[PDB]
Amino acid sequence: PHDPSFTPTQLAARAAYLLRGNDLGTMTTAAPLLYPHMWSWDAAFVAIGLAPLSVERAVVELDTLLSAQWRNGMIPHIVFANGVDGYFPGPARWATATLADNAPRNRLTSGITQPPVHAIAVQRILEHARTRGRSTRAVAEAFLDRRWGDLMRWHRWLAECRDRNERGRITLYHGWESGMDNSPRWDSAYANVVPGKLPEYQRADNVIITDPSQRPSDGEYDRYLWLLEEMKAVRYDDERLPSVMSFQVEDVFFSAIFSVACQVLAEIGEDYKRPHADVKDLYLWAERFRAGVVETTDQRTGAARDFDVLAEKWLVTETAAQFAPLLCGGLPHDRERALLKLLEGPRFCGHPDLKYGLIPSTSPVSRDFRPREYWRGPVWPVLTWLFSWCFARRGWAERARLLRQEGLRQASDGSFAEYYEPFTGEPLGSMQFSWTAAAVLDWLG
Amino acid sequence: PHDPSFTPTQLAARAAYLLRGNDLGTMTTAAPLLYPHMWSWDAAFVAIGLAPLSVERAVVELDTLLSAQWRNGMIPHIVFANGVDGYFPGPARWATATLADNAPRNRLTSGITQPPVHAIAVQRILEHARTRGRSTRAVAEAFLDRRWGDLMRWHRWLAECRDRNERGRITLYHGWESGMDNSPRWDSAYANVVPGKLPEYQRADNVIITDPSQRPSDGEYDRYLWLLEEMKAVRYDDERLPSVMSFQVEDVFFSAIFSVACQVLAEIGEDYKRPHADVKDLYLWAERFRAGVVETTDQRTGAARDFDVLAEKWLVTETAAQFAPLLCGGLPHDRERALLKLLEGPRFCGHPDLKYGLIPSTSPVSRDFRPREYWRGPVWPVLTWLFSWCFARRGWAERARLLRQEGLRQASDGSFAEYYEPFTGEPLGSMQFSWTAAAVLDWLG
Amino acid sequence: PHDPSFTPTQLAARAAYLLRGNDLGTMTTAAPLLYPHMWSWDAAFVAIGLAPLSVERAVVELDTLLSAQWRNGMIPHIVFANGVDGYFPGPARWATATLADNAPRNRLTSGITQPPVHAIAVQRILEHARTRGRSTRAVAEAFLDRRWGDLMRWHRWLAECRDRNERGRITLYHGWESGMDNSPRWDSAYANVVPGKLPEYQRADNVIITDPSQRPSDGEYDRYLWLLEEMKAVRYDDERLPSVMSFQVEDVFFSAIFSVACQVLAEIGEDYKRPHADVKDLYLWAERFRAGVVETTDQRTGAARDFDVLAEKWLVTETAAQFAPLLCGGLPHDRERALLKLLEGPRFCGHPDLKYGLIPSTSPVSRDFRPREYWRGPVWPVLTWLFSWCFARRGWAERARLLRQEGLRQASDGSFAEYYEPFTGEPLGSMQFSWTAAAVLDWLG
Amino acid sequence: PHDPSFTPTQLAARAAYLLRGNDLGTMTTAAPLLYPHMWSWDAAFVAIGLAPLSVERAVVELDTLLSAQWRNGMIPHIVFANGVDGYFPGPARWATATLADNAPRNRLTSGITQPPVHAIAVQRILEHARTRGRSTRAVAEAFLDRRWGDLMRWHRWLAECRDRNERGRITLYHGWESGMDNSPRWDSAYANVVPGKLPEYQRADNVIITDPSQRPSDGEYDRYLWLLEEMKAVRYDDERLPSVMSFQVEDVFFSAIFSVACQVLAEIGEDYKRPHADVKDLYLWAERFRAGVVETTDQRTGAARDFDVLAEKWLVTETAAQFAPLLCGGLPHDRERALLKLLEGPRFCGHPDLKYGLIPSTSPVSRDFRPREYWRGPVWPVLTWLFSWCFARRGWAERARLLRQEGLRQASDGSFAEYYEPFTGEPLGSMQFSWTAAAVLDWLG
Repeated sequence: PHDPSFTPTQLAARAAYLLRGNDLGTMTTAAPLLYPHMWSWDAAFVAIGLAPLSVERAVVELDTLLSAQWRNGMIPHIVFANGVDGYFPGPARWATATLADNAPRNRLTSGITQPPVHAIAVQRILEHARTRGRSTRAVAEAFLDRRWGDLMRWHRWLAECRDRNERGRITLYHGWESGMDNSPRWDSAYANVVPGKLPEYQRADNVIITDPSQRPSDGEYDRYLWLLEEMKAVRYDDERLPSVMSFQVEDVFFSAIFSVACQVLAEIGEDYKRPHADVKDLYLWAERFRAGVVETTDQRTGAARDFDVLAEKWLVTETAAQFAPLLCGGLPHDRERALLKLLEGPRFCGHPDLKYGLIPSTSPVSRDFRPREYWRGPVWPVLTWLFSWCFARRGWAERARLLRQEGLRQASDGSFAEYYEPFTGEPLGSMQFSWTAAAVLDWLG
Repeated sequence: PHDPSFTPTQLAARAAYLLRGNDLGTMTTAAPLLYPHMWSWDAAFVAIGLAPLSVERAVVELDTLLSAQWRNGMIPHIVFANGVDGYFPGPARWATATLADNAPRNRLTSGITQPPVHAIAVQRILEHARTRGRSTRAVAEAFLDRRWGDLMRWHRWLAECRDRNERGRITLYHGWESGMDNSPRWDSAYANVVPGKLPEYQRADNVIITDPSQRPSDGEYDRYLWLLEEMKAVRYDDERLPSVMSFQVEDVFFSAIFSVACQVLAEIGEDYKRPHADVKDLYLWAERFRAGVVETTDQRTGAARDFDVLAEKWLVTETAAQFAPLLCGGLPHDRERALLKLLEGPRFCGHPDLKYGLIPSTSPVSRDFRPREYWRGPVWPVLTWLFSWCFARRGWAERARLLRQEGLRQASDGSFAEYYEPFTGEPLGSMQFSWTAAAVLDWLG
Repeated sequence: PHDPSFTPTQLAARAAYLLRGNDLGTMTTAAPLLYPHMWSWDAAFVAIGLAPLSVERAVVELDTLLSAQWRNGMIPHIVFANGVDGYFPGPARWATATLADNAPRNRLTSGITQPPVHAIAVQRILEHARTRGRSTRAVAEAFLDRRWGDLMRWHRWLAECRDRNERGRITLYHGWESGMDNSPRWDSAYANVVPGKLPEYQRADNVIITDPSQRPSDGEYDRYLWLLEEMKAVRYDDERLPSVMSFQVEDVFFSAIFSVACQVLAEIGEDYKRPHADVKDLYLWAERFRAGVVETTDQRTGAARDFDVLAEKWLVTETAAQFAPLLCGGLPHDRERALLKLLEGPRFCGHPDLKYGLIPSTSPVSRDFRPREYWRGPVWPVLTWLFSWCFARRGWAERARLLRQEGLRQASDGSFAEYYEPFTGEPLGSMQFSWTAAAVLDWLG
Repeated sequence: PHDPSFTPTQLAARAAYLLRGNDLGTMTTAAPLLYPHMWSWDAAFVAIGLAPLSVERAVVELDTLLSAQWRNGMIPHIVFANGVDGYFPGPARWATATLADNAPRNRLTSGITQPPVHAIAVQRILEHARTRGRSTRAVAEAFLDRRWGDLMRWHRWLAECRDRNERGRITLYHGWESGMDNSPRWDSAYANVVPGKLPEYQRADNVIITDPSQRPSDGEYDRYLWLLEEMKAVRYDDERLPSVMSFQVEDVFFSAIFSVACQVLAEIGEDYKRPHADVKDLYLWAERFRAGVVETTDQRTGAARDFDVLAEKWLVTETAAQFAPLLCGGLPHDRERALLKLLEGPRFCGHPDLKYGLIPSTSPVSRDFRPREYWRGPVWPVLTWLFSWCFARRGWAERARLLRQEGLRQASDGSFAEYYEPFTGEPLGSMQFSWTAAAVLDWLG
């Protein structure tokens, strides 16, 4: 053609057609072949993408995910669909069914967690539900009665078992838990992970995604799998992990999300007359983690830093996670204006060569930047959506609209890619990525 | 709410979400519970609804339908999905696998046909394909190489076995073959069908659709099932049906569709360098049936009449089938202007009480009109789409746009109903009707 | 016939067509016949309306208004179009040309003021300009250079001459300064306005709007025109009005708008490197007037109260001005929930008879309510846009969107009415109202 | 920066803003500076542009034009705005006021004609009026009553005084009458135009458009202005022009437009019960001019040829005027397929360097092609709209839609240019061109 792009109605139709095609029945895979199981924070966004189409089916997505919740509250980052292959590491390597005392009985799950965006999904379902009338409000509200206690247990587990010293920051024991697997953020902590006798394995992800420049390297995967052996050797016991894991970092992006989530959950809890003590705790957590995020920021730029617990040192990198405090609030006026100038300037959204005015995962002027390699440079619709929605919540209506408009424009070819090359716009990663389709549907409300 | 309607992007998304949810794998049911199998002219419209979403999946819908084609060319009106129940009459009553010499080996089908809209689906797939670039044009074009000969056999069977005297009109042996089961069109022919020893049966359609005023009556169903016994007793042999069937009528609406279809197939055949003899025959048929439709029309109003072969009399009724000549062309200038005035006036689209300016299936001032009862009055999106698309083909751009706009407005509540009450807009029939969702997607291109 | 509403592009086109049709060259009349001159806060919304069409002409609109600013900083509420009559009271009745020491010389203006929404217009122009490229950005930055000093003198005149005791609320000397001429808010205050020898006059407004139920009474105009005589007798001198004016009320809605306008101007001042002393003054007024608004609020509902300076009494009425604190923030979390609940509940937006989910000027359950009568009941697009824009600034993205979407639906008949009957939707006041067209252009984008 | 294009509602608003900005009161200038008067076929498109905005003002536009009609029926191609200069040749140079027996008295006009697109404007007004209700319908029906006799005298003057031998083609006495002033179509004819003692002059057009590559040469203007002297020497007398004019060509594009215009007027005449004798005349001219167009056509491609009356020779050029028969129909099926194939192929719309799938005025492979130079290459929104509307009338719904969609994409930069560089998209000619704005308003609806 002369134009290979789609109209907004065509695009919304194709996006809904992808989400239904990735539906197994009660769960939606993050991707048809690359990720043929339910991932934790993908399921939350799939629920957002489904809320315009069927509030009852979006409630089901979350229902299915909470039924995989561990006995201590942890929401695992993968719920394995029964009998599916083609993804490594599968439940055999995790062995949580055998080893994890808190693992659920009805499901096969991984042994690590992922950021708590689930409250954001609940509010979007609620907002759609209130525009659809009496029968549909009842479905969302019944969900709240079924799962409020389980949402609380999820937030309580993060606040108490992953913030053991009440520092207002979430501790991670695997890079995978950040959702940003190979981010330059973790390079200096992964450098101190020394794999021992690691059992033989073959990769699956790079049989599907065959370009080596779009996925993590083989050395990187050996370390991801070694941390798994460490957790296994201790039967996934929370009390014992701090003493054995050779990867312990406080994730500032994860912490900022949790702050926002607690605040969102707190407001839902007020709107629907939930136990006062739960609401007060949620507000408590929301402020502790807001303050924890702010304690990491550079005094001049506002840029948030992660923290290496084993090294006892701030990790200074130039990735989009520096902008964590923009999501949760709490910076002094002057510092937040400096942080926004960093975001809008030539190190990020204002880099002269970007095809779209979107946020690259790593700054193109960082020595660590790689235009194609997963989290080392590419632009992700997941970050566009999250930043856009959080900005609207801060009251930055025009900034949020600009992100939403550039995201829709990048997505308008219908690739629904996992991520995009920052300079050429080339769709990279998995195509048919549920999460990208869900961003599009939410942006086209 | 204050407004229970959807935006165009929301509506297109919901429509695509319905079509994918009604997908069994290779076939799409006409409706989730009411019609849990593939119907012949529904599959053609589903292919149109799918062409914006996936040209390859729309090709598959047609591929699946032609694989059910009989050995003489007849496309049957139902392809039964294997192991499905909840629809009567199912393959056990038809018994075509046992009795029909021309029945296909790989499928269970009914023993009657349905209007040949399939060429229209092929052109829409082609038009979408040419806007999507080189790989997707190849998929549509390979379809044409696979199935051109089977499309020809389909049109050839209608022209030769259902127009045995070359009168330019299609003969039907069941009301179901018209697609308008209980239309007042057939009342005076059904009155001369006298059921004999008809084996016991229970209805399914009215266990699903429980309001008696939306479906045909019990007396009506006994006659539909009796004609089935007549066809069975003669093993569905084309040569023997004229001598035994107690229902034989020439369908003018069906004939007009066939004329249009031949013309559309002829033009495709020219564009893609198909055998010259096939194209010349298609143009031949297109003009024979155009002329056959025109031979039925009232000299003053242009209204087309059906013909009772057994009675040897014109059937004069006031339903939307009178407007058949508007679809295929061929009327003298003055007669077509009179036919359009009938369509736009108070007997149809201009009736003062219509909620939308759409075409009711039966004129609200006919003695036969029933606002709720299937084809005896309700407004159907299927007719809106067909009339709208045929009008655009005649060059009546503004008329086609007005139909398309009123149809989109009626559909904007998201019911995707089979048909709508003409006065209140109440959604009737099956909800989640594939065909209504496909009209919406095509209208929102 | 079936649906007298316009598509979004038809509506946007008709809105722009209206705004250009009300342009006299360098000023835009607020309405073709009823208000055939430039009104102050109307002109700010016209500028907002023009920013998507022409940044240059939107700057011109503000430049024209600021060229009429008084020498002490006041922006007068009417700038009269040269040689234009048909509005009363016209320049001859105000006599500011001959009496007022501070009046401008190139221009004929009124002698009172109106809410400082101008900072919001400037912000929207700048946001539009930033999306349009370098030439267009230069135009808006040059406007800032030309007018920043004038915008300051405007805010400083309000902060020092209308808040003479640093109470953080703006004192009005005329109901007209509030923009809600006949609101129930002022009835207690007006009843203590006893006119003496008031020079004869004939109204012009009810010659154009002849329905008496849509305009203020003859008795009300007598008090409006008498307040002019009191200011005239003292030559519009600021120092003397507190001694002679029979009408002195602190306006909490005006005050909240000023709080927001100061914060908006202060942030503009920071992004474009205006003098630090000005930015500091602007932040200090933002906070004082936020606090001054909150100090009026009802301890159970959070509803803001106006104050009668002469009687030293709080004015307790049931109008849209109660929601002032939602615009500028500042309420404790719990009272703000209560206030939103009053907004959304059965006394305002959730009232069961309302055609649209919009804010009535006066509550429909108030003894003071009148569905047709100006600010005593009707729904104003004016209020919708302001609340929608301010809610988005608060971070209430979904609330802002529901207001915007109901506004567009009420406007979709293309009447562009000054105000609308809350129960029936009937358009009231002047048609072709510039402000309504501007709101639509801004919402549609 | 990243994307200088406008959304559909922003674009529709800017188009309406432009059209109102070019309104002088009762006439709309074709462009602000370049064409500061009313041009005949421009004014018909402006009327089309205004019908969605105000049926009343669109009627006024046509009424103003028809008030300048000559006494023999000719509609002159320029109606001069009183006291306006800056265009040459102005009223003083034409001298129709003093020389022309048939010129109007209330008005100053040119002395030549232009294509009869007026019937199409009338049709679009009527279609808009029918959707707007009774008051608006009355306005358009009253226009018909007022002007039907004038529209007839217009078509009759063309049919009898410009087709003096009933050949079914319109004779032009000036290239300007064709609306394609410097098209290669006329170069052979112009080379036999030898000017004598031609009174001195200074061009105005290239003072506004100073780039010489976008306008006709000084040599061409000398021939244009000399043809004026030849008509002046004979006082614009129709009977005498055939004897004295050095330029006499039958214009096949003009003729096809007339064929369509007659058919459109004849159908208007039937729907509104105009005199049967007029309707009959209109149908008879529709057919004669259809046949006269077809008689010129190339036997292999179907391409229409203009005819040089003086030299008795067919003019064979490679311009968009070759596709005249597609507008009015009439070609045998096989030659029309060939003609569409030439339109869609590599010499016109399918040329590989074209930025948009639009029709260049001259084929890019022609020796005559010039990408910047007026009608010698550039793409005209004028042509797009006319072909798109006529294709839809032919029943070519998808072809019409692809033209419309490429037109909108080229217009989406908001330049509203007179014509566009075919390879780069650069806007050329006058910006703010009324006709371009009108096309956009009509396409967007």
